[PDB]
Amino acid sequence: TSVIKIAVEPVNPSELPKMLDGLRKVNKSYPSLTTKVEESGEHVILGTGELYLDCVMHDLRKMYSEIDIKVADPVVTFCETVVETSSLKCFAETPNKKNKITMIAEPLEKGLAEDIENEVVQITWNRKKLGEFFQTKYDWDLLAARSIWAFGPDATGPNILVDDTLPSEVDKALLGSVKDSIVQGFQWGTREGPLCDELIRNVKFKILDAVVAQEPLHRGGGQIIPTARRVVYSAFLMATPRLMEPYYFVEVQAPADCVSAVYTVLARRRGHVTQDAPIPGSPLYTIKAFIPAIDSFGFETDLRTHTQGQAFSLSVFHHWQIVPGDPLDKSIVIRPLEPQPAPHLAREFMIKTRRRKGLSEDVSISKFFDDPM
Amino acid sequence: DCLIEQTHPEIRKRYDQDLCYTDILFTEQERGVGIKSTPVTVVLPDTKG
Amino acid sequence: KHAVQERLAVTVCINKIDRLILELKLPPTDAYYKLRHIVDEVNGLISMY
Amino acid sequence: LLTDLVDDNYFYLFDLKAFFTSKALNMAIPGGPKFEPLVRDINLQDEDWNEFNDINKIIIRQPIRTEYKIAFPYLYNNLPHHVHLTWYHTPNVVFIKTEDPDLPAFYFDPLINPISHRHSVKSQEPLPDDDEEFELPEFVEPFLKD
RNA sequence: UGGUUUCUCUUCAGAUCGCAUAAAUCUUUCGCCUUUUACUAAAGAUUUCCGUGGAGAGGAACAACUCUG
Repeated sequence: TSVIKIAVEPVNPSELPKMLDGLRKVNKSYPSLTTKVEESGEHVILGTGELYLDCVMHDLRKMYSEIDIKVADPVVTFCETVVETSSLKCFAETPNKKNKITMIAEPLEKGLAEDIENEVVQITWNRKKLGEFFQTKYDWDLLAARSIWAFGPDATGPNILVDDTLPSEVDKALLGSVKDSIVQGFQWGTREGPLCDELIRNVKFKILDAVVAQEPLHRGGGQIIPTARRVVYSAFLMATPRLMEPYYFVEVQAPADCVSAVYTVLARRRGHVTQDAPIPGSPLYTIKAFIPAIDSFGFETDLRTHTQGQAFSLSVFHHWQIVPGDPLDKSIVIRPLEPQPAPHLAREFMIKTRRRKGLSEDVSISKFFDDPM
Repeated sequence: DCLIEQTHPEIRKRYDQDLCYTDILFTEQERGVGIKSTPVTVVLPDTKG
Repeated sequence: KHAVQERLAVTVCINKIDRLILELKLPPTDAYYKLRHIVDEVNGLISMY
Repeated sequence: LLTDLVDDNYFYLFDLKAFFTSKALNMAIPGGPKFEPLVRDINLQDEDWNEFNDINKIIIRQPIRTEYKIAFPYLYNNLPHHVHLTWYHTPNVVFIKTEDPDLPAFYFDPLINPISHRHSVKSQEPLPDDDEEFELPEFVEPFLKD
């Protein structure tokens, strides 16, 4: 996954389609370069590593488009995960004043999120095959596993809702489960995050009870899909969320004379040394470790600088982990320059994510989607 | 490049510098990492060949 | 992990074999023990899919 | 009177192609050049707080030093001009030199991490492939004259 | 097929011709500036000098030792 995201804008603002045509041609050359135009008008470019983004900026500025395009400092793509379970049930409202679907939010297990992200379980598989993995890996009830809802965005994101807290023959008016209205709601609501407009991950939406209309052509048929998206955004806000920063796998090779310099460099960037062991054959020992991608910029350049040029590191993609703090937490005055390693980083990350639209400043407006009743 | 020098009679091998013919981009020759795959079709004989 | 998941073939090739002699000065009896350590690790990593 | 160890000591901050990025981007390497002036005239202060380069909309987890902009200049320096690229990732060409000429020609050096097991196979008994290859005769000289 | 050297003179050099590297001039830039030359170094291209590379021409030393094939 292209976790690194660097914005690009031309120097002269009159050369706007010239940079737009160059970003289209650069998207055809590199496969992983997915140029997503943000809602704030800033043309973003998703990248893998520092050498990948520098090679993409080399052709876009010198070969694909002859225009001086200014590029800012990159930033890693965050996540929107519910750490704890739900605190109170939701109460949505259809514009026809007929439907009201309630859904609680609970996180998934560690093995369930890793298996769904690796495309092990299949939505096209049979219901008995989905129940066997849920009884073995998750060890849940057979009634809830037999009537599980759809997955997250594009049937690949680990956001499998639970449409089986209600009984099967409860209403059965429109669909009876997550088939038509709640299926498109969990597929579209998990894309745009209510926390910092990121991707939702590891959030099982337990639909407790819902209200349907007897005449779907008379009442709101397609109006429940934006109504469920407001209920899905209210569920993540009412479950104590936490933004998840990505990790980068670093395997640096170095001799034994320069070994503590690799440990000192990772300590400045808050990296945990996983396994350090001498490789057989070559006298250069291997040191595989983890590094957060939000502070891994120039880590390969810093590992070669401090170790007298006798080291070399490569950044590979790694699964995500929750950053400390909470974006909905208040009383955390973030500094504008030179931030702290204090655990109030989630409030600073949500304010830094406000460069695009959506989750702007004063992000405590989640009660507008989660009004009490 | 060693398969090209075995197939083609283009003797321009590693006299002083390398002879990386697969890296066609100019940034791949300056940086030395290569940022584009290049398909090569040649006639490599087997033992019977 | 990417090649075995795509249901393709696999064939290892220990390239740069001149570094084991001209750059390490390893004895030939220990070189076969090191080359068997690569083929055991490559076949051991191939036993995932 | 020589200081030749590898081609990777002077690679990242003293290579001759690396100083072209130090002169064109007008950013000195800490120790390499003698602070050559800028090629053009416009140095900085083009805009104070633009909508693209705002100080509030940036997560400064680590500062971008001058050594970072000399390595990958296109991803860090806004609008470069005639930047020569550096050569990336010189290989581990480390060689175990002989301490004294009493050891033989090819010798397992003590400054080498050895192979621990080397007994993964179970061939204490003679293998059945040896009896299968027992009908494979050989009487010629080996591949080189020993 | 048959010659190791050395010194003179006739071209093109787009190879780090130079694994290292000087001065002057021209067109633009900065700092001092008080008349000017001697000035500081950033960009580009024009000479001079320190030198060199293949290929025919003429002398000297064993060209005969017999070199590759």
